[PDB]
Amino acid sequence: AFTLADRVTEEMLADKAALVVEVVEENYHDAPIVGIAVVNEHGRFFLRPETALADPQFVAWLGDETKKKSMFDSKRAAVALKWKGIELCGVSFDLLLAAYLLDPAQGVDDVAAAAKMKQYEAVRPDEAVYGKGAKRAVPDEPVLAEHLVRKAAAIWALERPFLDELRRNEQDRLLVELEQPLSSILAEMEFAGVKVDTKRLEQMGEELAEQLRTVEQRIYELAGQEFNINSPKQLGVILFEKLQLPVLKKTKTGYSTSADVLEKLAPYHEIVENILHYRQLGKLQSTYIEGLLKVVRPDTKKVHTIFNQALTQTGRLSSTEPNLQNIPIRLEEGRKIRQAFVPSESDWLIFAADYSQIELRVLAHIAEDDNLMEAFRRDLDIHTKTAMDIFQVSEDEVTPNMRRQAKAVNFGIVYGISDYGLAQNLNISRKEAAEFIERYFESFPGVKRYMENIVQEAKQKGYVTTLLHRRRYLPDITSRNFNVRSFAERMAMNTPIQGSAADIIKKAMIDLNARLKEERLQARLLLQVHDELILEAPKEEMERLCRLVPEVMEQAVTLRVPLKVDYHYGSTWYDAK
DNA sequence: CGATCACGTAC
DNA sequence: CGTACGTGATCGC
Repeated sequence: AFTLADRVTEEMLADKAALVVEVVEENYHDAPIVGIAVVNEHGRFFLRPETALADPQFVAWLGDETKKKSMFDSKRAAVALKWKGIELCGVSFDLLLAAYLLDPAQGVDDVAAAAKMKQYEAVRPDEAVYGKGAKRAVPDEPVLAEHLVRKAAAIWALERPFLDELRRNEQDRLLVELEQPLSSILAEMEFAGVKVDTKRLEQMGEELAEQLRTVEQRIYELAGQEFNINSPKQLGVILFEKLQLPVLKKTKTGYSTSADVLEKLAPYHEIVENILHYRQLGKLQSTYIEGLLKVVRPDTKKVHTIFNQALTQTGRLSSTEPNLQNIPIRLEEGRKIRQAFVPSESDWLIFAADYSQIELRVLAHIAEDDNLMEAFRRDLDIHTKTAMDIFQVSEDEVTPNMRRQAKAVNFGIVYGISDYGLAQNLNISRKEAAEFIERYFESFPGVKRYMENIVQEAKQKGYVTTLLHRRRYLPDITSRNFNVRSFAERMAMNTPIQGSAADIIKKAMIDLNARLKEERLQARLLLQVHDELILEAPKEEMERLCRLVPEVMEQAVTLRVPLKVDYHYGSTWYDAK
């Protein structure tokens, strides 16, 4: 049982508590707080938010760093409280992050899933209480209050066994000194938001909508008929039945119309290039023009992404609503989308700094490959150097195509090399791709040793680890199905690389946030895109940031090879190039 | 109205 | 061949 409290009392403000500040809306930016639960040595309390969040003593308790709180997904509460002008401090245990570190593959997304890991089931899943999708609703106060108190009581009960296992895993510091501080930095980034030049976005959509109608009309002529070009089904009928184009790849229901397939068909018919062009144009229009405009706040013209810190199997962040980690950059036409991301104050600028080849640098370090490490110590172009080695030529004799093929091998090596997936990438045979890989491993025998050893370790221990002791369990490493076992071996190879690079940029972010405060700079972190950080800052801070940000990022850890950071700034994200 | 499947964008 | 997220179509409810 529990107290359904009319008033905040002093015994609710003990210096250690499990705290529930319930935000049911999936997107928590400026969202309602539907209820509060406090469990401490003195009892269990449910508070209505309109009462508690107006009580100065409760608010002061929330903001007191010395009053320690155990929570689940504290960034959600912190951000929702930021939008009410209320500061949340003292969060010393985040059960979501603790569960994520212990085993990211559980998909732990609510208190009940984490509690099940320790045989605790006296709490319902959020989806049972709130329902799903259309039927999603906040239940009446008695049902609501019991749920929130059960969650807090679960958090209260679960802190000790989770911290105990984290210690056994040598992951206690990972939680307390990396993920939990990073959660506060992400809350600040999300709350700040990124300012969007919506008028520029709208005028892009207007010229895109002109060009879409042009290509669209040309497509119907060359097809001799109108059809929904966006349907892979109808399009496959125009292409592979009406126009008789060769079927180079079947899907499961019909024929593949992926861009890769369409590349090969363009010589046979003028329609294919137009469908390609229609597809690129339509991708920008629907996902990056219309998509972005839908999530801009009309008052501030900012987008406030949500960084999912407890989701990827490797330790990377993900970004939602909008995803700001996949804004186009490769093709110029899509890169112009970044012109719409602008500083949020006048006479400020966008500063962007990115690690140069952090994954291959991490690989050099963990493999202790003499050749690969020397290449980075010489700051060589790694793709050209790999081509020189694989194809046994001097630098002068590396052709553009050789470099392109060596680059693809370098990507495969990072992702988990296999004869078949490189062959696919390079449009070559499997025996040919196997010869490339064999020649890579002859040139980098330390990388070969590392790939063999880490697979054997994943089989022996049941998991692989990263630099800062993140882990990923790989039960499929022992499967007797070749496809399933191979994916697990590739994950054994890739996760220490991708995950270690994630560890490093997360530590950089923490170190950078500390340095910016020490230096009293107004510069603020806005975004992280896996190996780059995006800031905005007064124009008068650029020269100091040119020195400060790359140094903090490069010194975040010490590897057997240097870390190298490139950096640029400009009046928009596009210009920060 | 979910939910699957293709597809495409980033790193 | 790694890791994500969003959009559109399409099916069956």
